[PDB]
Order: sequence, then C-alpha cells, then structure tokens
Amino acid sequence: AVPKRKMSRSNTRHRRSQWKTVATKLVTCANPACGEKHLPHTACPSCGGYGPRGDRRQVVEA
Amino acid sequence: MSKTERPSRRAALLGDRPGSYAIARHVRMSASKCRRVINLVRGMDAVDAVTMLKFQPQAAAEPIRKVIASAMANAEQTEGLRADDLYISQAFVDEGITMRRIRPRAKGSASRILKRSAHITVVVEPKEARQA
Amino acid sequence: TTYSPKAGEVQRKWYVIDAEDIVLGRLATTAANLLRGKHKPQYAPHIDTGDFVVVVNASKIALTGKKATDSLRYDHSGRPGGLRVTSIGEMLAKNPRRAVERAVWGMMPKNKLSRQQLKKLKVYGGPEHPHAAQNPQPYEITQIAQ
Amino acid sequence: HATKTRGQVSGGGKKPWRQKGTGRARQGSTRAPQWVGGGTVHGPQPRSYAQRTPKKMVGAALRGALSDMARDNRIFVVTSLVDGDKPSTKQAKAVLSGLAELRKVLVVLDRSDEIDWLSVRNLSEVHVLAADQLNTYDVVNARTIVFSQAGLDAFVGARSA
Amino acid sequence: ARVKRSVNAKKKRREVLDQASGYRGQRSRLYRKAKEQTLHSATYSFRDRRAKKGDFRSLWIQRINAASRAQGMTYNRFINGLKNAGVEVDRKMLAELAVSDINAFNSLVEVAKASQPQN
RNA sequence: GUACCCCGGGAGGGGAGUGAAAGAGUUCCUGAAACCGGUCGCAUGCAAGCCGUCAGAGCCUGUGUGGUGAUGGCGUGCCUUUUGAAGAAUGAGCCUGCGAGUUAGUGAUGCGUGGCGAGGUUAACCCGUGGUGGGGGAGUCGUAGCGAAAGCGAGUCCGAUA
RNA sequence: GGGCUUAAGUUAUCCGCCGAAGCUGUGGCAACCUGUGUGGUUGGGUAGGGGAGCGUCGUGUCAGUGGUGAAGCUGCCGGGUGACUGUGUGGUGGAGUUGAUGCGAGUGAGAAUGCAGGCAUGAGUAGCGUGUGACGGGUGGGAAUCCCGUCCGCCGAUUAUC
Ligand SMILES: [Mg+2]
Ligand SMILES: [Mg+2]
Ligand SMILES: [Mg+2]
Ligand SMILES: [Mg+2]
Ligand SMILES: [Mg+2]
Ligand SMILES: [Mg+2]
Ligand SMILES: [Mg+2]
Ligand SMILES: [Mg+2]
Ligand SMILES: [Mg+2]
Ligand SMILES: [Mg+2]
Ligand SMILES: [Mg+2]
Ligand SMILES: [Mg+2]
Ligand SMILES: [Mg+2]
Ligand SMILES: [Mg+2]
Ligand SMILES: [Mg+2]
Ligand SMILES: [Mg+2]
Ligand SMILES: [Mg+2]
Ligand SMILES: [Mg+2]
Ligand SMILES: [Mg+2]
Ligand SMILES: [Mg+2]
Ligand SMILES: [Mg+2]
Ligand SMILES: [Mg+2]
Ligand SMILES: [Mg+2]
Ligand SMILES: [Mg+2]
Ligand SMILES: [Mg+2]
Ligand SMILES: [Mg+2]
Ligand SMILES: [Mg+2]
Ligand SMILES: [Mg+2]
Ligand SMILES: [Mg+2]
Ligand SMILES: [Mg+2]
Ligand SMILES: [Mg+2]
Ligand SMILES: [Mg+2]
Ligand SMILES: [Mg+2]
Ligand SMILES: [Mg+2]
Ligand SMILES: [Mg+2]
Ligand SMILES: [Mg+2]
Ligand SMILES: [Mg+2]
Ligand SMILES: [Mg+2]
Ligand SMILES: [Mg+2]
Ligand SMILES: [Mg+2]
Ligand SMILES: [Mg+2]
Ligand SMILES: [Mg+2]
Ligand SMILES: [Mg+2]
Ligand SMILES: [Zn+2]
Repeated sequence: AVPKRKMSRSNTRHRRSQWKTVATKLVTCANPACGEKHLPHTACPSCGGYGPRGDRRQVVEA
Repeated sequence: MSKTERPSRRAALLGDRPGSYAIARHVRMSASKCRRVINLVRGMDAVDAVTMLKFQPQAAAEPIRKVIASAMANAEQTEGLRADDLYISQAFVDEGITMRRIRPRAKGSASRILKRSAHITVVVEPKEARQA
Repeated sequence: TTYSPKAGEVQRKWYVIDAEDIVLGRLATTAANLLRGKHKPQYAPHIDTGDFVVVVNASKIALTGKKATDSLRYDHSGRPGGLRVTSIGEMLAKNPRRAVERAVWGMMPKNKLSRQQLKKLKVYGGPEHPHAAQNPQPYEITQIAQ
Repeated sequence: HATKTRGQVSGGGKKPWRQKGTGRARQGSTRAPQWVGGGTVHGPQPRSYAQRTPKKMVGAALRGALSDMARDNRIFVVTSLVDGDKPSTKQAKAVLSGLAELRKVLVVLDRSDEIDWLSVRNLSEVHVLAADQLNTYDVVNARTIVFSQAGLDAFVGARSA
Repeated sequence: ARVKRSVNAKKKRREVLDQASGYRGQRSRLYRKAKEQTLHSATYSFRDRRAKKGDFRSLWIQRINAASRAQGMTYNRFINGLKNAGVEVDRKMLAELAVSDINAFNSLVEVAKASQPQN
C-alpha cells in the first residue's frame, strides 16, 4: 500500500509529538565522600561503589 | 535604513537581561533527533542538565551537554554568574546544511539519502529570572 | 445594530409540565420551544436563552389511534443484526424518559447547542420530581386564538 | 539582437527517453522550449526598423518644425563664428551672446568649414549639422538654430520654390 | 528587451496570501491553495451579504412573534393590525422595541388589537 | 581573512580586535517563498468539519484597532474535457525560477490615422564616410470598359449594322 | 425527520402571514437612445466579436531625484469600479532611479504525467546485503565495532597459496 494523500500538518504533528524520551532520573550517591549522581541500582561511575552508607562495596575500579 | 542598535543574538535572546548563551552550528546530527533531547533539557537547572545528559542514552545528549557547558562558561566569564545558580532559560534546534547522497537499490534504482545537520542554541540565565 | 444576548444575560427559569393525558406531539413541541427559548423576545439561535423543563407523569402520556402498539422506535448498535425495536407504549411503560427525550430531540435542531439544551429536559414517569430546590413553576399548554 | 531556437541550440538531437512506460511526460528533445537551456520560442531576431516615409511627408515635417520656431523667433544667422585659427572659447561666446545653451548650428560647407565645425564640435549642448542634413528630429530637439550665412544660403538654394 | 517576471508576479501573490491570512493548513501558506479558497470566500461573501437581509428579517420576526404572543396575539394578526392601523414601523424597529421598550411594544400590540377587523 | 583570552578533542560558539558596516567572517553583496523551529496571545479533549462565509458571546489587547473564536445559519475543491463532473473521469506533492500567437515580405485583403491628390509612389543604385538627409519615376497602382480574340469603345459582347 | 387522527390527513370556503438576487424604497456605478432643461431603456453569461485600461522591462525628450540612502525585500496605516496602488510611515539594504509624454517588447503563469533547483509527505517508518563470538588488558576527549593477549567457533579441492 501507498499513502494516498499528503498528511496534513495537524495529523503529522499529532503523530510526531509522541516520538519522545523520558529524562533519566539519577540518584545521589550514598557515599558522603562522593555525593555524585548515578543511576538507581547501579554502581556510581565516580566513586565506583555500591550499597548504603555502611556497606559501600567497590564495584568499578574507576 | 541601516544605522545603530544593529541586531545581535544576545539582544534577541536576552535583551539587557543577565545571562549568556552558546550556539553549536553544523552539528552532524538530525534536527529532530536533537530536539528529542532539547525538549527534555529545556527549563532545567544547568548543572542538573549537564549531569543528566552525562547519563542520557541518546547520542544527541553529548553535543547538547557540551553546548550547555559552553553557555555556562560564557555566563561565568562575562557576567560573573556562578554555574550553580544558572538555569536553561531557552533551548532550541534549527536545521543546518543537508547533504544529498545516493543509496543503490534493487533493479538499478538509486534512492536519495539525506544527511542532515542541526544548530543548537542554549540560553542560560540566573535562577532569580525564573519568576520574572 | 440588532440586539444580541451576552452569555448569561438572559436568566433561565424552571418550568414543570404535567404530561397527564397530554398528547406526545404537543408535549414535545412545547418542550422544544421552552428549551430553546422561542417564547422570549431575547431569543438568539447561537446563545442558549431557553428554560429548564421538568416533565412529570410521562408514563401517562396520551397516544391516539393504535400508536401505543403500532408506532415503533428503532435503535441500531452499528453491527450486523444490531437492530432493536420497541413500541412507544412499551417504551412509555419501561423508560418514559427515553421516549420523551427522543421526541424532543427529533423536534429540536441538529446542533451542538441543541445537544447541550436537551440536557435541560428532566423527564420523570411518575408524578413526583426531585427538583423542589430549583422551584419549578407549573406550565400549561395553551393556544392563542386566531 | 538574436536568440537561438530549439533547432539552433546545441545538442538535443535524440528523444530523451521512450514515449511510454517511464512515467515521465512525453519529451522529444532536451532543447525543447519548455526545458531549461532549451530554445527560445519567439525571441528577437536581427532586423531593420527603417520606415519608408514618403519624401513629401519627411520634407513637410521638416518645414513645419523649422517654421514653428521661426514664428517663435529662434533662428539667428551669423556670418561665421571664430576668426583665423579656431578655438571653442570664441564660439561659446558668440552663441552665449546669441541666447541660451541648447543649440543647433548650421555650417553646410561639407568639405572645408573646419573652423566653425571643429569650434562648435565639443560644446555638448550644441548640435552641428550641414544644411543638407537638417532633419526633423534635430530641428525639433533644438531650442534655437543658428545658421551660418553660407549654411542658410545653401539650404535655401538646395530647396526653394 | 528581456523581462523578468518576478517583480510583477509577486504582487497578486502577496494580495491573495494577505486575503487568506486566517485560513487553516495550506490555505494560508500556499498561493495556489489560498487562491482557490478566496474564490469560494468571495462567492460565499456575495451570497451571504444578500442572505443577511433575510436572516435578520427572520430574527426580527421571531422576536416580534415571541413578544406579541406574550400578549396573546400571534405575529400575523399583529402585523395585519399594524397595517390596518396605518403604523409603518418596520420589522427591526419593532424587534428593538420588543427587546428594549417592552411597554411601547405592548402599546403597539394594543393598537393592533384595536385595529383588528374583529371578524 | 579575526592577534590574544575562555568553554570544547575538535567543530562551533563567547569576549576582544580590524572595518563605515562582521547579522559583510570566506557556505562571506542583497537574502524572497516553500520548509523547520523557540517564545507570547486566544481557541481546542461530547466532537461528523471542500475547512470557508454571514451572524456572534467570551478572552487578550487597546499600539482604543487589532488578534483569537465558543456557538448559530448557509455551503460538495481547481483545471481540463463534457449532454452532464464535488465527482469514484484527466492533471497538479510544495514553493521559487523558467515555459506558448512571434518575425520577415516596396505578399494578399480590411480598418484607423497621416501625407499628397487626378494623381500617388519609388526599387536597385548614386551622394552624404556626416545619420535618420538628398537624388533616382526604371517600374507600379489610379486614369474605360466590353470581348476568346482581331477589335470596338461609353459602350461592348451574343445577334441579322436586329 | 420528529411526530400527527384531540390532524399537524383529504376536501370546499373565508381571514391573515411567511417567503427570491422578482417588484418597490433609498444611495453609488455604467452602456445606449433622445429632443439635448428632462427623461427613457438597459447592464447573468461559456465559445466568440467589439471597446477601454493596469503592471513589468528597455528607450527619445523634458523635469528631475539619490550615501541627509536608489533598487530589491519586508511591516504598518491608507486609496481606487478592476488589473492594482500612496507624493503615508517604519525596518532591512547599499547604487541607482521617479513623474510627464511618446517609442519598442524575450510584457504578466496554477495546471502541459511541462523543465531546473530547493523542500515537505510517507517517517524517525522499511532496510543496514548468508554467519559466532566471549573476555582480560591497552590506547583515547570518546571503544560492542581499533590494537594486544587468552579462550571459543568457522573455512580447508578452499574463507589457503601463486
Ligand atoms: Mg487521526
Ligand atoms: Mg524604502
Ligand atoms: Mg546492477
Ligand atoms: Mg537538432
Ligand atoms: Mg521528434
Ligand atoms: Mg542556451
Ligand atoms: Mg417560529
Ligand atoms: Mg557612511
Ligand atoms: Mg543585515
Ligand atoms: Mg548560503
Ligand atoms: Mg548573505
Ligand atoms: Mg467541551
Ligand atoms: Mg449530519
Ligand atoms: Mg460521456
Ligand atoms: Mg478527481
Ligand atoms: Mg475523491
Ligand atoms: Mg480520459
Ligand atoms: Mg496524479
Ligand atoms: Mg508544475
Ligand atoms: Mg515609365
Ligand atoms: Mg430582497
Ligand atoms: Mg432587481
Ligand atoms: Mg429599486
Ligand atoms: Mg455584461
Ligand atoms: Mg439582469
Ligand atoms: Mg468570451
Ligand atoms: Mg544630491
Ligand atoms: Mg531596474
Ligand atoms: Mg515612461
Ligand atoms: Mg513570456
Ligand atoms: Mg510559479
Ligand atoms: Mg507520477
Ligand atoms: Mg523537480
Ligand atoms: Mg520527513
Ligand atoms: Mg520505534
Ligand atoms: Mg507505517
Ligand atoms: Mg514498524
Ligand atoms: Mg526493522
Ligand atoms: Mg550479517
Ligand atoms: Mg560484526
Ligand atoms: Mg584478536
Ligand atoms: Mg571446522
Ligand atoms: Mg581430501
Ligand atoms: Zn559515588
């Protein structure tokens, strides 16, 4: 099949506006010495650590 | 008739208000794909925006992040503002030069390919201007 | 320049009609006229200037001839074999409000404003209505000589 | 002035593509007039614009043009301009003494009236003519005519009843 | 003397695009599409400037009918009564009286009632 | 042909300089339309819309006119081709540019207009190296028609000087 | 269509009204006729005939005008019966050009499955051309897709060599 007619501006924009992305949320690193933003349930790219203020196990050597 | 108060980007975007801006011209990516991230980053605090764009999965995040950082530096240098009290007042993506290329297809046909490009503009002002 | 009403300029009132032994056609024409406000010198087609109509005793609406069992009302769900039909007598017995609303809507223009105005018609099959707070005034269907 | 027609534009000999099957419009040559770079349909071609006006008409017109400012007193006659050797300063004076500066001079003497001719040649508000070339255009354009004595005599001798 | 068309051509295009400066979609952006709607717009405006007489007369007649029926008199009898009484106040002034000066309209209704043939 | 400084790996931009002008920065004069966006005003999630038009509230603005437009009426595109097309007949995705009644003949035939007028007019060519002016009447049309023609002539031809 | 016999049905008859761009009233425009103080008649229109014009470009002449800002482009405020326009007022722009009156046209575009360029629509959609890669380390602004290594897999009358 082929598009019979050129789609109107209103309809094209109605469909196109739904092509979007949500913002990444980010969470503050539990390490007091780092305090950076990292993905939830993900090792902090700055400190390379994971876990609550206590645990704090190293995950990434960075 | 040409004369004084000649138009300028600063005059058009800020108009005697404090703040600065930055333009990335001829970004070798599509304007729509840049807008997909511009819409998210518009209106945010500048530091929050750049930290988020370090994690945004789209490829448009990197050029937009660099533009925001450049605008932040321009503001810090030319108006004494601090990076932590700036917010992205404006942000938009216009279309730049497009290159026509050829992709060969079946039965000897050639299909047009458009390599698009974008201009990214970000305007940062002190957060006190948000309620003004 | 001819006068034109301004939104809430015309004050809308509440009438109540006892459909006791009143022909469905006369009741529907009177209701449509009242709902659209055609009896007011301030009438305007584009601004709702009509009044609210509360119809009581809709289950005792009079029908002439053999209408009560031969005058049919049809609905279609939009799918094959989706027709239902019921006689106006059965509809007055079961859901008199639907019958009166169908008659009045048929007699009223086919408009978005007419759809809005049809909501002002409150039809009850019994002799009692719950709109005592709105204080409806009795309305008598009459004719003007010559 | 000239333009190239579709037959004179270079190339365009063959049919650009098949008549049918391509989905394109039927074309016969790439130099067809509706094509960019194609021939011009009805563009200019070299020609002459000369009109064969009757002798009586041309002469009479000349007579009327001369007569209008004869009645308006715009014809002066001088024995000559300049003496001995020839300057432009001298005649500029002779004519300014005559009147104004939108001038016609007649000196007729087609072979050796170099003194007057070369004197008045460079004024740029003087038009110099031989009496046998008065012509209506120049007479009408002139605000005054000054004849040399010989110029007027030769014009009258060339045409008189 | 080759002549370039653009300077003369753009004038009608600017005129039409200005005339079509509230239209939806291509009808306000594209000259050819705006031109088609301006033909329809002109036809509709000419037709409606003549239908406006009837529309406003109908509105006046409806308002007069309502106001006179409030006095127990139909519009036809009211107009016949005014015609017989010889009062040539027209549908327009009568409607304005009905909306604004209801007492004067009611006095006219009484005049029409008295001037009725009563037959 | 943008020293130097700042963000940037760069690209690019921000300051600053050059210049009358840099939103003339080399993709460089002017910089239109389609097309793509940011911002602001109004409308819009009970509605059936050839998209307009007439009536018309509200809001915004008042740069006191403009923007928007709830709601009511009326209302089936453009072109081509057709007895007849909104047509489910043809062509057109869109804008910008381009794209079709021209020119040549001392052609044919009208008309308008100008000149001359029982006359009108030159062609080639010659002179004017100074042109658009002058010459050139060879020709050509008008000046008598009728007849196949000899011929005759306000007549002629058919005919018998009918 | 709603609904209508309690006619809002049929029929005879009477009294009113509604109803068109028809008629009349009022204001403006135009063609023609007529004696020329009046007035009369007329003005839907395809093919098509006649008449009168607008705008663009070039150009003779006269009057000019232009860095105290031409052309072009683009707002606003106006004007004409139309094509159109202002000797109104800004913005952009940077070198030409206006009025009168003639003269000459490559003189007007929405259509030709027209030509050239630019750009939308479909759409962030289909596809990304047979397949097996994994990991450690390195380089780097940036690494699944580069380098090194180790495992693993593939070809082997060929995925080798000439
Ligand atoms: Mg949809
Ligand atoms: Mg200007
Ligand atoms: Mg091949
Ligand atoms: Mg050829
Ligand atoms: Mg051929
Ligand atoms: Mg060529
Ligand atoms: Mg009515
Ligand atoms: Mg200067
Ligand atoms: Mg500029
Ligand atoms: Mg460019
Ligand atoms: Mg430029
Ligand atoms: Mg709603
Ligand atoms: Mg419908
Ligand atoms: Mg047929
Ligand atoms: Mg079609
Ligand atoms: Mg269709
Ligand atoms: Mg066909
Ligand atoms: Mg097609
Ligand atoms: Mg085309
Ligand atoms: Mg001879
Ligand atoms: Mg009428
Ligand atoms: Mg009429
Ligand atoms: Mg009249
Ligand atoms: Mg006519
Ligand atoms: Mg008529
Ligand atoms: Mg015609
Ligand atoms: Mg000057
Ligand atoms: Mg010019
Ligand atoms: Mg002129
Ligand atoms: Mg042309
Ligand atoms: Mg075009
Ligand atoms: Mg095609
Ligand atoms: Mg093309
Ligand atoms: Mg697209
Ligand atoms: Mg997807
Ligand atoms: Mg799809
Ligand atoms: Mg898919
Ligand atoms: Mg896929
Ligand atoms: Mg593969
Ligand atoms: Mg691979
Ligand atoms: Mg390896
Ligand atoms: Mg193997
Ligand atoms: Mg083997
Ligand atoms: Zn951390």
